[PDB]
Amino acid sequence: GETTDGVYRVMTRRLLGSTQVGVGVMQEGVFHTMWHVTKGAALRSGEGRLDPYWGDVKQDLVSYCGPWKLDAAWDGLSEVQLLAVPPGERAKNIQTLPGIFKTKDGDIGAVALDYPAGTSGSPILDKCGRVIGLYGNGVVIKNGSYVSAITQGKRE
Amino acid sequence: DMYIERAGDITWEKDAEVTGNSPRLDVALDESGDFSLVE
Ligand SMILES: COc1ccnc(N2CCNCC2)n1
Repeated sequence: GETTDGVYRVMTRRLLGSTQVGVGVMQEGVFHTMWHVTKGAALRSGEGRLDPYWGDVKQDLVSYCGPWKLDAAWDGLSEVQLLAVPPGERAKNIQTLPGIFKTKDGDIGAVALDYPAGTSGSPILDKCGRVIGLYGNGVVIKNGSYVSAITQGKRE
Repeated sequence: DMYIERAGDITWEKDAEVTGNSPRLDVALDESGDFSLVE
């Protein structure tokens, strides 16, 4: 099927019509998305089949066809771009300066942008166009606004 | 069954729309991968 590098929608025909359940990144022949989007299930790309290769429910990440390839990191200082892919709408870059998720295990960047749940898995980019993480696992704050972690995996 | 559809190239775009704030939040991550606000 299609193995070209880029951002992809993750769709299903189980519900009414065609429904977008999430988004992902194809890089070096590996498809990268969030675990909650596919629940680890196989994917189709035209007539080709993508099988899960690695996954972790706690990190909320999964890779298909090979190990996780994304290893760029937020520098903790510069603005970033969310390459948002909303259901039924065109891909759109949104620039923001990340906030911080402070945890008992260390600090993580966070992007304060609100999109429908089917936008989960949209990539977050640095100034060179490198994917520093995926958008779509976070919290709802005091004012009802969504704040997502910049979720990144480990490249072996 | 689930399928994928290409939606674009991954590039930084000059003159993108700039929005969103930068909050500092104390959070916890459970065994199920769910974040929660700690106060
Ligand atoms: C795109 O990532 C996600 C993942 C889960 N919930 C959400 N919401 C929370 C409530 N609806 C708007 C945004 N976004």
